[PDB]
Amino acid sequence: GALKVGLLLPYSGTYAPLGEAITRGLELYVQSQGGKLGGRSISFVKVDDESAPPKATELTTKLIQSEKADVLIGTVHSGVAMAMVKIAREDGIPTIVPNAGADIITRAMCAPNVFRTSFANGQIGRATGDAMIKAGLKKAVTVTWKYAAGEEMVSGFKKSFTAGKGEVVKDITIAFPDVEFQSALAEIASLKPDCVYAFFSGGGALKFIKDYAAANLGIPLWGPGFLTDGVEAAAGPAGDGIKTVLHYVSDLDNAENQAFVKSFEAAYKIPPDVFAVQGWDAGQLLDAGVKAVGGDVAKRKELNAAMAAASFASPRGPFKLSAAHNPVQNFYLRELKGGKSVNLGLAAPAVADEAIGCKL
Repeated sequence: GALKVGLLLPYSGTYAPLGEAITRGLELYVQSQGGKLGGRSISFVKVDDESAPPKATELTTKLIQSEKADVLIGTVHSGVAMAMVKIAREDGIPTIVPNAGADIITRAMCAPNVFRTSFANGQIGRATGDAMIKAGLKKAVTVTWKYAAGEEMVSGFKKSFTAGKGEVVKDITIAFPDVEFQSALAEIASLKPDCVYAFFSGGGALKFIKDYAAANLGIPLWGPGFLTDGVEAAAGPAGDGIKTVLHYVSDLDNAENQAFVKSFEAAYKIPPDVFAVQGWDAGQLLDAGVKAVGGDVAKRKELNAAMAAASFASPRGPFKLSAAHNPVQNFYLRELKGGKSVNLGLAAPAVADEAIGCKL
């Protein structure tokens, strides 16, 4: 029969476009392989997590127990993902996290069956802060949503910004997923920083970019690249000049990216963003696992071990995992210019997240 791949993703709410992009990346990859992974037909069982941590346990249990998924792929929101991984790590089902950056997933919750194709929150925050110090910035205000991902990406940023002798004069938070930003912008003006570090993503990021530009602050905006990915065209001139750090830029010139961008644009009529890349690579990682067991997914231990050792070309570059199963990959400095992010050069080379707490 078909291999049942459970997809726990946001198909509604604020992160619906990210769930859509990840699903597109994964489906496009399966199509690129003639509709199979490791010889097996694929059936996607798509469960909407609503980016709602209170539902995460029950939805994960539905996928593992009631739907009898063979593989679990999810999710976007770090709070949902940490609850999902808490169950999945005890069950043993092969599990791939295609976005959620929660630090714990490849730290204390690391497990032989849990893999990530995206990033860790603290690591990307650190890379962004270090790029800002290298740029000569000294006095930051941070603004983000009040949940794990925002807290962790701000924490990483603050560590590298303050190690570089910068000062963070205020951390402003907004309830998730509220998009009333004007009072935060007035506070930012009053604090007179030399930069702002922001984490938002999806339509909330678009609104933030628009509102920030309309405030006429004369202060440069920075963030992890989630702040701009997927919203570049709609942001228009308000986006121009925003600086970000991310593990993907659409202009990367390698063969895998060129073919992927062409295939994705032909299918969906927009460029792929980082979320689509992360879904595509979840497909490549699963393919590696299923091929190594000749399609026999009953061989879970062997399938998971093969994924741990996998390496393949990603649209990013060479893909490989650390011992804790997080990607080891470049982070690029980018600027939004002309309705797309362009590569300004390498911000961080490919180094393994410290993985403190990951035992075995």
